[PDB]
Parts: sequence; structure tokens; C-alpha cells
Amino acid sequence: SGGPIKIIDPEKVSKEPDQLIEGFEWTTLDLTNETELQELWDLLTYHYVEDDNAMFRFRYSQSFLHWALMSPGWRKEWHVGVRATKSKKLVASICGVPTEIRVRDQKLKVTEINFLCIHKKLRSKRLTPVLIKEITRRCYLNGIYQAIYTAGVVLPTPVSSCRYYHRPLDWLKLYEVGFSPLPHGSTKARQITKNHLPSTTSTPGLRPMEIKDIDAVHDLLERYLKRFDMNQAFTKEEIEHWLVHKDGAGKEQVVWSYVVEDPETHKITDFFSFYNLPSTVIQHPKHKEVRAAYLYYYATETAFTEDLKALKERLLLLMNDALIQAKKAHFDVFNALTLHDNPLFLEQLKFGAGDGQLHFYLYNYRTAPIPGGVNEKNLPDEKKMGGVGVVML
Repeated sequence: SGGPIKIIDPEKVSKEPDQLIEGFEWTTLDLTNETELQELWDLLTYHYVEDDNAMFRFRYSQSFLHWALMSPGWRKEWHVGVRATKSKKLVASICGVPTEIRVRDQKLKVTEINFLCIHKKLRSKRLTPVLIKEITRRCYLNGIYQAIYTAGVVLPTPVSSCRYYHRPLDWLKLYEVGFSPLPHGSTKARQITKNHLPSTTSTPGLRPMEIKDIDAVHDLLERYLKRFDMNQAFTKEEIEHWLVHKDGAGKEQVVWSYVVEDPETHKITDFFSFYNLPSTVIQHPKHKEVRAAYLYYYATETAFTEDLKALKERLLLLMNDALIQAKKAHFDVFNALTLHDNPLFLEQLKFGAGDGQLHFYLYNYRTAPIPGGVNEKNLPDEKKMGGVGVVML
């Protein structure tokens, strides 16, 4: 089951950060300041993807960054930066939001770390342990003794590893920008036919999530997520932040959520959500961006009957509707990982395997490795689920 690596006494934790390497200094980011938001945005756009031939890169936005970093309980002090002393330019960042997860039946207050970014010029200084140590020192002073973070590379011991999958929605666009390949002997018509979607949804009672649904989604999601070895815990205030889009001036929609109201009993029996994070096409004559949806949290009452056949059929129904709703909202591609129960539907719904991997890390906590939905060949396998029930951004 595991437990903490060290029990920490918050009165013995240093109140001042560690001295940095020669010419650099700590900073606290004020992301309500658009100039500082711009600094982080610029650092992330050019330095957050670890590989240097990436001819794609994520396009962040004020709405996305506010959604990711300003969740209930957020503090400026957990938006940490490093600046070069001479120029004051921002050269590294690590941001955390406080929440709770469960790890093999044990509930833990954590900081979920979501933009650990190091400028290309400082990768040789190996600052990752140094940033993690500093944000967690700040969390230790507030009674949070564990963290969870991710990476696209293997570092000393992921707790789990998941594979990225991609479902084209506008295959032709994806082909034109070099995102999707044309398989040998195939044709545009063949691939367009392959990825065709109905124009209407099939799940009876399906429709968009609303404020009144918060209590019911909270209960259902919590019951579903508790089934996984490592899973996110939600308060009702977190459900509303993370899942309910709020329309407002200067505000762009980041998350889409739908529920299924059973036509007879009128209870919420299913729900799913997805978020927008576009990828910039580094130069192309016709297309600037890939509008990408990422599958987020979902849940279904069918899970609790414990027969895999019925759960597969229900997820095939629900997630094909998720694809239809994304296509209706003009997304080009629908991305998902092998976590949750996703291997039950990825291949059938024509998600193609990606070369990306997401690796999960726990800080100050020891537990047995957790299955990530894939077998030893890195292929989805229903015997390797039940492990990862946290979606990190």
C-alpha cells in the first residue's frame, strides 16, 4: 500500500528557499498581472516541450492558464519562478494547485504540479529536483506533504506510464499539417470514410452539464474515481471549477461537459468532459492551429455492475457521442490517454496510437507501481486498467 517517505514537521521546515546556482534567483509569479502572465506564457510556448525538433507546440491562452492555475484554494505563492539575476528574465517555472488524491485507499493532500518548465539554456543545470524541492517546501509550510507531477520522459521511477491516443475529427486538416500520416496504399477518401462520425448523438438523455448537476456529478464521479489505485478527489467547488464552463466577457470556453439524465428515473447515470488545448503548426500555408480536445473526467453507473461487456458497450456509446460533440464544436482531433477505462474503447472508436507517453510521479510518497492501461508492448489492454484515475494537464 505504501506511505510517506518522510514525515515532516512543519515547524522544522526552512522558512527561506534554497540558494540557487550562481546567477539566478527565486520569484513568486503574480499571474493576475498580464505582464507576468505573458512572461510565463512565453516561457511555456518555447521551452516547455522537451524535444528540440518539435515542429508543433502548444498554444496557451489566458483562459486556459486561469483555468489550470486558479482553481479553488490557489495561492500566488505556489506559482514559482526562477529569474536570471542580471536580466530578470524568467527562465524556469513550477506551478501547483492544492487538492486531494487517493493512493491505494489512503487520502493525501497534494500539490498537483502542472507547468514545470526549464529554459533550454538551463537544462544542463538539472533544475527539476530544485524546483520540486522549493514548491514542496512552500507546501510543507501549509500542511501539504506530498505532490504529484508528470513528464514525457522516464526519470527515476514513474508510479505509472500511459500512452497517448489520437482520434482524427477533421482528418484532411490533420493530413495537410503533417499531423496525420496517409497509410500505405490508402487514399484521402479512405481515411475520411474511416473517421466519419454521425451528425447526431445516440445516448438517450444526454445533454450539457449545468449547475444543478454539480451535486449529482460530484457523487457519481467520486464513486467512479474511487475504483482506481491512484485517483483524484473532488470537492463540489472543484467539480464546478474544473467541469462547468462559465460564460463571461473576454472569456473563452476551455472545458465541455455533458450528463446523461436517465429518461425514466431522471437520475444522472453518466457524464463525460473534455478540454481544449490547441497545438500551433510551426508554419503552414493554409492552417495555423490544430484545435485539439483532450478527454478529461467521465463516469458511468454501468461501471458498478462489474461486467466488462456492459461497460464496454456503454463507453462505446458515450464516447462516440463525445467525439460527435467535439466535432460539432469544431475540434480537429480528440486526444486521450490509456488511463481510466479508456482501453475499453480507444481502438474500436478509431483512436490511433501516438508516440507520446505520459509518466506519473509522486513526491514524498512510496507505493507499488500502478498499471497504466497498457501491456508490455505498450498496447491498450483491459487487464491493465483500474490504476490511473487522475487526468493531469
